[PDB]
Amino acid sequence: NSPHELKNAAQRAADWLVERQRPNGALPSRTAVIESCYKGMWALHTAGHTQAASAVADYVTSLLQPDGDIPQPREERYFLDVHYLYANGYLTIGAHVLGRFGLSRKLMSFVETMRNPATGGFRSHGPAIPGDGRCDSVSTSISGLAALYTGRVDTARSAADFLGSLWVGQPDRKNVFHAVADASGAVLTSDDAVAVQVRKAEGDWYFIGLPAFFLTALYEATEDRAYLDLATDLMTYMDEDCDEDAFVDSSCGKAGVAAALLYRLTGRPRYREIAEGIGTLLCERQSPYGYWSEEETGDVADLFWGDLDMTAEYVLWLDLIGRNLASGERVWAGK
Amino acid sequence: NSPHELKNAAQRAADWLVERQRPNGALPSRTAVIESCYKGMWALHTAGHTQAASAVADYVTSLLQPDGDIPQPREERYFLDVHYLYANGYLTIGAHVLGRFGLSRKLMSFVETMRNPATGGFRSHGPAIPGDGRCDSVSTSISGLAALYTGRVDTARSAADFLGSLWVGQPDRKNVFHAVADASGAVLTSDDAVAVQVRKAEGDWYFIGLPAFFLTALYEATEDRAYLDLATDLMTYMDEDCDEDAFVDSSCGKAGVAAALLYRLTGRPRYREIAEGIGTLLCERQSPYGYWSEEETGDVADLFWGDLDMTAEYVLWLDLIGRNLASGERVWAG
Repeated sequence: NSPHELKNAAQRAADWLVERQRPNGALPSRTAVIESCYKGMWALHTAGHTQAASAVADYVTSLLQPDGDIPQPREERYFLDVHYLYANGYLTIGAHVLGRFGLSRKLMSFVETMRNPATGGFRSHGPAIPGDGRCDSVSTSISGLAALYTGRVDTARSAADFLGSLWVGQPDRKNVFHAVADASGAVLTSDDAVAVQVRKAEGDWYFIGLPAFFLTALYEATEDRAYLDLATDLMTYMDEDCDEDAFVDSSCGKAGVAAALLYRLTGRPRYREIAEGIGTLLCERQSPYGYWSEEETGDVADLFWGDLDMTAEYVLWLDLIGRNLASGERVWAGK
Repeated sequence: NSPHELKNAAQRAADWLVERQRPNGALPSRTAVIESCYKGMWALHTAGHTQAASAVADYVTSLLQPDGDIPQPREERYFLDVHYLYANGYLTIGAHVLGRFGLSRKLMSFVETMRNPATGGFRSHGPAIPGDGRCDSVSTSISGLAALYTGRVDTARSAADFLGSLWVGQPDRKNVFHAVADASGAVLTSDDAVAVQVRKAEGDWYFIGLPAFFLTALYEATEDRAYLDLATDLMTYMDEDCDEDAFVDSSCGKAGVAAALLYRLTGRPRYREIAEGIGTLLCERQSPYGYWSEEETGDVADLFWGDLDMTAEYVLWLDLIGRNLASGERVWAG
């Protein structure tokens, strides 16, 4: 599959979302929750649907609290005490690229209140959510990326320090990737902490792919070779040590974008194969109507919140893979 | 007409630009200069043509100097010693929204070196270009917008300080808007400086509209009332004191975006009138072939650099006006 066809698949899903966008700007979710449209602003903006993206911004602004958070509506536990800031991250990036500087500043300011200044990580649970102050690789990676987009590179650099200490302190990485560390920085190995079975096809690969993507973007922002080495170390960790599911499961989109980005930066052919093989897989899973779903195949007017979030998510990654694959070809053709 | 038609008109020109893009990412310009595609990254990104916008980013990157500037290829006088940073400003914004953080950081860093720390304005003439250290409203506004997009809010605020001092220091604003200040920060009334004939229909209105756009965006970022009042003061200054050409001239696009953004922020219907009239007028002037041009009317495969920049510019403003008019209705029409 070529970058042109990856983009065509993203444009079809974007057209599907815009055609069924609610009058208040919310995306057609069967449950009114923030976890169903938190990627909506960024995804629809890269697809050219700026009026639909601005509509999501109006819906998101109506949910904003004076402290800069959107604690409600939230139902999924993973957006409560696993990676609470996962929604806030995309909301910050989407608002900032749209020019909603007031929305992005307020969102990014609350995200900074959840940063652990000792470790550089971000708290896994939101305010008034019971927790122990643990920090995970997903909340930290998406917060560092939001800091990159909002121009707060010290926050992003601090986020990479948490990812570097988390990768170094893995107790046995060949079997389990522990993506959580406690408030003091010790890698959390308890049963209630998120752990990726790297030798099993059980998903949760975005706990490793998102760090690889953020660190690759931070390297491009800074050209600090430590961020590139850690990004390539995680890409090698997923390509050779991890299960084949790491590049097949629905959560493999972050690893595909990191591979496409790394291809444009380094020019290595293997990173092109990873991005091409992932973008091809996502194009085949797409329903004929445009959306993506685990079980739905009908000409529906709405989707389960997870299917809608995945639909907007694949608009982003397919666009991001395609523009980096195409740019990487022009840059490294004969050079 | 409607926010949709404004968006459809922008998509037509964006498809036209992508249709004739050169393999190196450069836009179809008759002369290969940076002033023919500096708006390309931002305009094509907002139109969904991310692969073509990224191709422009590859072309711009190959022209990037170690200091973060693109001094060549340049030829037009206005991009040399009138507002040299006009190209650099759109390059920084377009690179940052695309995620080219290394390209945006290097461009924003050179722009900061062009800042006058004593006044907040940005030097009008680039390095090795003869000049007297003057700073204009266009260079200061677009550099402040780039600082806004790159998160350097202190630089953006310092740009608004220069614009406020330039507005207060006007010795005769009823007939002329001196858009240039000297190195010391005083309004420059020299005959060779940029001065808009305000009571006359003689263009150059973007020396006022772009400050109004930047200040409105800085108000949204900070909600500091001083940035709003100065933006409405410039909007009122353009609406009543200035000639009708302030909203009819080809350089009225920046004022149209400022009006649409002010309409979403304040809800006052006159701002929707100004933006809807400019957006409608821009669709009227669009050549049914897709591009914009002052004279050309054929099925050409390339454009004069001034028309190619106008084509990318109107893709940006029509999209910005359309999505700020549509969002303002949802917020205020209830």
